[PDB]
Amino acid sequence: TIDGQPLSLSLYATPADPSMLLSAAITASQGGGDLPHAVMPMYRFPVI
Amino acid sequence: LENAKWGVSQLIQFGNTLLSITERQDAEALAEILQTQGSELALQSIKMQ
Repeated sequence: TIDGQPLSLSLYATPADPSMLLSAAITASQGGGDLPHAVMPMYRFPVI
Repeated sequence: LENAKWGVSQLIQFGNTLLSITERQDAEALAEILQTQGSELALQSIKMQ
């Protein structure tokens, strides 16, 4: 203008959106235990 | 009778344990759903600020 001020206004672009925070419950695997060696007792079945 | 009494006392122990496990299940599921929906409200409150 006569003072040096613009006629066509400036751009005001859209800022970045707030994101959604993400996590994860990652999982592992330990196997089952190997069954041991059986030992014959000296007592009968009700006692042992 | 002593043998059956043993087995049924062990069944009572198992039923009490199962009731405790299912109520702790439901408690932990409630805590998880509260945290997810609190995260949703936090995102929406930042968009309001």
